[PDB]
Amino acid sequence: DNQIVRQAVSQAGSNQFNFNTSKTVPLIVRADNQYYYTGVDKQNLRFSLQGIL
Amino acid sequence: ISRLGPDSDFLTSVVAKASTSIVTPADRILVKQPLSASSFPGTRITGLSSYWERYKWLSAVARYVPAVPNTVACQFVMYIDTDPLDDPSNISDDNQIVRQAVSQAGSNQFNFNTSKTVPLIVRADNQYYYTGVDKQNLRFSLQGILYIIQVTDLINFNGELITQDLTCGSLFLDWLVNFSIPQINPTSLTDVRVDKAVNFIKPEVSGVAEIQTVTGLSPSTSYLLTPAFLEQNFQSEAGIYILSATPVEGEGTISINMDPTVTTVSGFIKVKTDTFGTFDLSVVLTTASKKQTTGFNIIAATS
Amino acid sequence: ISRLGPDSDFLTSVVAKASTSIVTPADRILVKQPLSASSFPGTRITGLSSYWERYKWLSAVARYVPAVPNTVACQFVMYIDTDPLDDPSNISDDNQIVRQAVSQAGSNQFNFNTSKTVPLIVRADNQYYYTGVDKQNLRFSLQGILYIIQVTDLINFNGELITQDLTCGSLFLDWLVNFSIPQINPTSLTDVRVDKAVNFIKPEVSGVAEIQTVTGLSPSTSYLLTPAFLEQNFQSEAGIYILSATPVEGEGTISINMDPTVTTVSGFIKVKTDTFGTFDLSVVLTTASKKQTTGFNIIAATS
Amino acid sequence: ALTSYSRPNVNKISRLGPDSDFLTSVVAKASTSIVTPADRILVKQPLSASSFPGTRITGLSSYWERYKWLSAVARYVPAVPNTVACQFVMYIDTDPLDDPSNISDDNQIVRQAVSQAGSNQFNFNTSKTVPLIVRADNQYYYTGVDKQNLRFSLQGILYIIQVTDLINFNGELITQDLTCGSLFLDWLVNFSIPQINPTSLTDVRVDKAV
Amino acid sequence: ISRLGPDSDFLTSVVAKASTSIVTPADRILVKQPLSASSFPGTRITGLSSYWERYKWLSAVARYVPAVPNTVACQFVMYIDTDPLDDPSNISDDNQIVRQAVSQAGSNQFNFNTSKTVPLIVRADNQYYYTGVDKQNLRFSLQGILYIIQVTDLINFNGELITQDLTCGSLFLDWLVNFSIPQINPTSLTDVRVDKAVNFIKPEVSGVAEIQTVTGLSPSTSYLLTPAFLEQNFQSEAGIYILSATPVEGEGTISINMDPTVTTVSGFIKVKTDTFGTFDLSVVLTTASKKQTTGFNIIAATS
Amino acid sequence: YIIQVTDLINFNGELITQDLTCGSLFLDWLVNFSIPQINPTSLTDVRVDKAV
Amino acid sequence: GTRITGLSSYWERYKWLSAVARYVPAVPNTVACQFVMYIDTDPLDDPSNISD
Amino acid sequence: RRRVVINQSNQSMPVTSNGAPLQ
Amino acid sequence: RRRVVINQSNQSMPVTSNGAPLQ
Ligand SMILES: [Ca+2]
Ligand SMILES: [Ca+2]
Ligand SMILES: [Ca+2]
Ligand SMILES: [Ca+2]
Ligand SMILES: [Ca+2]
Ligand SMILES: [Ca+2]
Ligand SMILES: [Ca+2]
Ligand SMILES: [Ca+2]
Ligand SMILES: [Ca+2]
Ligand SMILES: [Ca+2]
Ligand SMILES: [Ca+2]
Repeated sequence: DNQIVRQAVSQAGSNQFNFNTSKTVPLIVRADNQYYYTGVDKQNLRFSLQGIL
Repeated sequence: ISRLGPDSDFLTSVVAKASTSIVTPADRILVKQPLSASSFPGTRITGLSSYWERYKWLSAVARYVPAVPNTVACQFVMYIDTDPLDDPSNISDDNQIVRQAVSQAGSNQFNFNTSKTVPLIVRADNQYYYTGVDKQNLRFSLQGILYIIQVTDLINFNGELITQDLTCGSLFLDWLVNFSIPQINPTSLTDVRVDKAVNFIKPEVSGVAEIQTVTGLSPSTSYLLTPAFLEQNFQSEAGIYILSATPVEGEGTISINMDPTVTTVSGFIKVKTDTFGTFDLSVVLTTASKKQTTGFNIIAATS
Repeated sequence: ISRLGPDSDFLTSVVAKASTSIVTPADRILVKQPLSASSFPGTRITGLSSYWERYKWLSAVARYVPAVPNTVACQFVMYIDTDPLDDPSNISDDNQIVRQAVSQAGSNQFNFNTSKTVPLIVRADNQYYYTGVDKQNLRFSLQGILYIIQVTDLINFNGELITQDLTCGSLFLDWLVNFSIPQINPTSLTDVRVDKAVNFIKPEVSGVAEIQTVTGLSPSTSYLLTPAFLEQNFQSEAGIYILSATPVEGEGTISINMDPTVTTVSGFIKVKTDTFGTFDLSVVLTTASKKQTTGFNIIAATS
Repeated sequence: ALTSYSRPNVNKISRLGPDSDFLTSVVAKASTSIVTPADRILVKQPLSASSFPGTRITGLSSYWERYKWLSAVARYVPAVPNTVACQFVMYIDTDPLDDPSNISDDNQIVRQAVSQAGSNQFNFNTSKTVPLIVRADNQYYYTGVDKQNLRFSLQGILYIIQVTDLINFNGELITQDLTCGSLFLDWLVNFSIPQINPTSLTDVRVDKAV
Repeated sequence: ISRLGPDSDFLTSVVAKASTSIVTPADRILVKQPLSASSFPGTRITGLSSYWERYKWLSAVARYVPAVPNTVACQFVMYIDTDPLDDPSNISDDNQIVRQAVSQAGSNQFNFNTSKTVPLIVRADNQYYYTGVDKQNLRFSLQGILYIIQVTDLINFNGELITQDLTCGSLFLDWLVNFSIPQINPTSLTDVRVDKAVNFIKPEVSGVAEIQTVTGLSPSTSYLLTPAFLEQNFQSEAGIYILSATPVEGEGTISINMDPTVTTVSGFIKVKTDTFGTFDLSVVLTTASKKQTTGFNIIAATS
Repeated sequence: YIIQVTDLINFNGELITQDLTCGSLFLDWLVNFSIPQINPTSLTDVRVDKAV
Repeated sequence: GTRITGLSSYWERYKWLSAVARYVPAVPNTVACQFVMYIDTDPLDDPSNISD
Repeated sequence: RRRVVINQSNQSMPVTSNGAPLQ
Repeated sequence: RRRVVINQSNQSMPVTSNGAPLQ
């Protein structure tokens, strides 16, 4: 239960807050220029999703 | 040198304690957390710390968030003692232990339902403290120790004393490092842990090997299997409870032989999962009519 | 943007095979090593790879050295397949699999008595590949697959064929990477191993715990302790073998209850050594006259 | 005596083109044969470099690793007079997994076609062209036969959709399914990293006894 | 300020009408198509139009293509009425309605065997019009109304009049828009449609649910399930037809209770297909001997 | 062609008693090619020719 | 397996302008046997039916 | 490195248009 | 006509020689 939150806080742009406080989390973009596909999901889930919250 | 950062990490939770749990002024030290790179196993800075000789925090600010409602109050002070052998754990005056805290450079004083930060003040010279686990002298491999002193009794909404110790928040390190001289830095810090304890199947016909598929584990990760049981009568009817579990892909055996002339509980299996977190192994019983249940632990490196 | 290198990392030891071990043309592939950064467990590049999402080799020249005398002879061809799915294993002709090798750009053939290298051909575009274990498609996580094909029967100095599978060299990588997106990659790329097995001591006094100090282990690393005993007649005399092992530092209780009414062989001790590679635990026996030995296994993560 | 044959570290990118190739013929169909909206799809042609067996470009595609269509314009040629009339719409969808064949509306499949960029709408007794729209980023695609995912190896799929009943000179419905013309591509590629591409090897064997 | 285009969108198919279908001069208006952006449901411009408040066509040239042979003949005149309320339908003379057409600036006449276009005349000022459905006044939401007037009897190659209403071409739009004020426009501009009807399976065992897997639907889209059965004698044998249909994934219960004391034909199942265009649901019958078929309708939104 | 003209001898002047693979052959080539044609035997195609 | 055989079936004819085959050994200086290597230009002259 | 060789192993196919009158 | 295009769809393979002493 501590490793699942060390895995969380070490992600870039993560944020740690008490849940009665408004905060933000930014998505960190890739270094290259990849255009993920739009539309509903298909065979591979790495073609059409940029991140999971 | 490799300059990594800035990034974030997780140190610990902090448990603020009540009036009864504070008897000596040495009890006010809530956390004694060393802020070496190699002292937070499972985090990101500790995993990176074992791949270089030396570190130096350029900017290492420890951050606190509260996990507590705004109807309890307890003032903290938080400081990073740069000397790692200065020890406040043997000071007899409860006010002197907090004057020693607030006079440290970069210390911060906050009620514990308020998020604040504490910066580590760097040296004037250029010293590279060593990475890796501790050794003979504790001043070679630690740049600071994080302390949080409880300076006031924990209180309720009405001004009366809380009678139970309370986990109250968490510490997060926002850091920036140099590293130098890549090593693999032996005596690794990956602690092992029992993942789950799942028991064998009970096959029908004796002397037959069957396939027990255990699911719900991590994909493509190597495990370790050790036999176990708990409170079983292996002489409830005729026959000797003999079991042998072998993987179809991995390496090793498990032997459960409850022969009262020669009893053997030994063996282990190293097997890894597929892409689905599942694996399978060949269970055989010499007397499958005897339905004594038998378990096996699953040992896995957690981080 | 986190550029690290250039460094050196040992991939594997290559084992040349005898003439009787070569049957199909698929059997000439000595090593099929994926050149993902997360594919060399224990090395420095793989330990770093689990702390970023993406990577790209800027220069991955794989440097082979011999470990063999100059008096024996065999010939290798060695290349890096940029497509991780082009599989040469289904080629039914013995010469076609080695024309498959030299046709790939950046390939190399050599006698295995000397040190030659193979560089990795860069792409035309700027594509990053993912770290971690290979989940679904190999074309996302592998940049190349290193192959070494044996084209010649392994001869010796005496004009005879070597009849044994011989380790014939080593593979090293001279690597220079980018990375991005610092994270943890939930599957741990480490492997656990039963470090050693040593028996419990035999206490002299019934129901009094004497402390067993064990040595020889690595300093300041965490271990896991599970019991294992083999071929012990506990009913050779009167009494019930009841053991209870607790660390003075860690957490857990190893319990050995060889009462054939209720059997309980269970529990595990998590404990870490001191700075001297030693630890100690409280071993107690209810019937000290029963001198049947019982062991335990020391589990540790090696990498 | 030690000897070696190390190839250099260079990556030659071979820009072939422009040459022209034949894709397929196209079979227009009657109103009797159109039951589902997915019956209005006439051709479904993948436009990988390794997807036209018989052309030299598919032969040469398995001697490099990756490709990218720089210029790809497919040029419909009819073979029919000005006396029969039916309206087509021709486009090159860039996603090889978007399939219109599971649409239950006949008007939606033809709004699927005209809204793709680069589409060209025509009476089928008239020669018209359709250009491929390249990606914004610089992506290459693997050559050879298709592996697990089409999105690594197909840059586009040429479609021809029929939007109108096949009518004659007298304004009456044609009662037969009628082949109507051809499709030629006018292409321009790169090719990187020469490799023999092991599925290209002709070899007869028995895989698996089931 | 959100400028999008230029693109292409199919408006409608134009249906020329026979000579017997022309009675009044108002009957020559083949299409009366409003050129609001929110008036072509299912196309790309209308899907975008429901996500901004206002718009203005910078260039809306409407491109007609034939779908007809060159051996038949008829003549069209085609224009865009900039006023959305000037209605030519109350003109009692047959020639006055087509002099109404060519007098409008930007109009065009053509034989319907060739491809001609009509551009949209810009205003003199800078006025934005609203998207969404037309609430109260058309002069706020419509920029133009496209008309096509048939001026000639539809002849064939054989010198005869066509006696059937003939689809004679298609209308495409080459559009370039501005937008402003991103929002949602509460009325959905989509239309629902009964996709297909397929019957429930006939389970063999009374009171045991066997799972019906249906195929052929679109992948990963949500559907709605309502029962419908036609001309079934449930009283042809003994028993009561009691069905209960539940998805294993979605939500809802279709209940069919053909007990003539208490009738309950009600309920609806919301479920979405997997990646393969299939879904499954638990069909159970209280009296499995009653083999009267019962169907259900698959509702789906098409655009 | 490669022809063997002498018995395979060892360091001690004695006969080798096994058949021994000994080396490789590489070509260093330079061609012309005329008249591009798809060459119909190059087409990969699985079929049944003849039932005998 | 080579690319030249792959590319050869996309033209009609060929001609080797330069073709030198380069034997590489994989054996030390401790075993000895004498070869003779040549390229016969007639593809139907076969030495395999010589009794000497 | 990377190099871009203009490969010259192709051949053209130019398209010509015509069309017959009724008479 | 006939034309001779220098086809540029190949790649080199340069050969290097060495050799180990007895000591
Ligand atoms: Ca798509
Ligand atoms: Ca060290
Ligand atoms: Ca990952
Ligand atoms: Ca390949
Ligand atoms: Ca991750
Ligand atoms: Ca698409
Ligand atoms: Ca390939
Ligand atoms: Ca509105
Ligand atoms: Ca008007
Ligand atoms: Ca609104
Ligand atoms: Ca000859």
